[PDB]
Amino acid sequence: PQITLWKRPLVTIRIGGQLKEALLNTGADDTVLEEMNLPGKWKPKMIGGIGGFIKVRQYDQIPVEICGHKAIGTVLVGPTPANIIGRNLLTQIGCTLNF
Amino acid sequence: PQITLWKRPLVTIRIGGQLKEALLNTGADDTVLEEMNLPGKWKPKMIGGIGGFIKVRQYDQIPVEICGHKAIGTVLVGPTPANIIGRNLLTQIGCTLNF
Amino acid sequence: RQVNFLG
Repeated sequence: PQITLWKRPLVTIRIGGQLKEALLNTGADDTVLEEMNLPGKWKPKMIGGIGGFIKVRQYDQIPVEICGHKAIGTVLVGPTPANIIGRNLLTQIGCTLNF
Repeated sequence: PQITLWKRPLVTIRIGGQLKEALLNTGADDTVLEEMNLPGKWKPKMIGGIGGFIKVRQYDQIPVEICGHKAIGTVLVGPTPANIIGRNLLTQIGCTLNF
Repeated sequence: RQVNFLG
């Protein structure tokens, strides 16, 4: 699709059989979802937040369907204001910025 | 142009005589820069993201040149860890997400 | 309001 930016670019994703709304975020290196339980091993990780580093859980090689487009990659889980799809998965689905 | 997302979508912007490197950020409602005297009245504001909030100054109707496109709108100034172009100006230059 | 930068 083509998504304009007059409103937040929120889309439906599917992850672990669950549907969630998430924000397509070109200003995010990584994908960060709100607290939820995910598959298997995870690595404690720190990501640089406002005012300092925030603790997240890092899950590698997780399938995520974004508007029906398949990605498989790293998903962080932690205290985010919104489910955020970052560039690590936007690139997988062929997402570009255009003007 | 088309900007892929393999790397951070960083561009040099211009406000008056000043250059800044800034990130095209579809996950930001607003545009925020650090280290900027700007003309005119301003009001305090608090803006949030991963990690929490920062205090900024809100200046209205500020011209920002972005890749030869002239945006005019609200620019927030404060201790952001990255200079950011948000949806308020991305819309004006006709920027969309496409996949 | 939300500026969701993330490094």
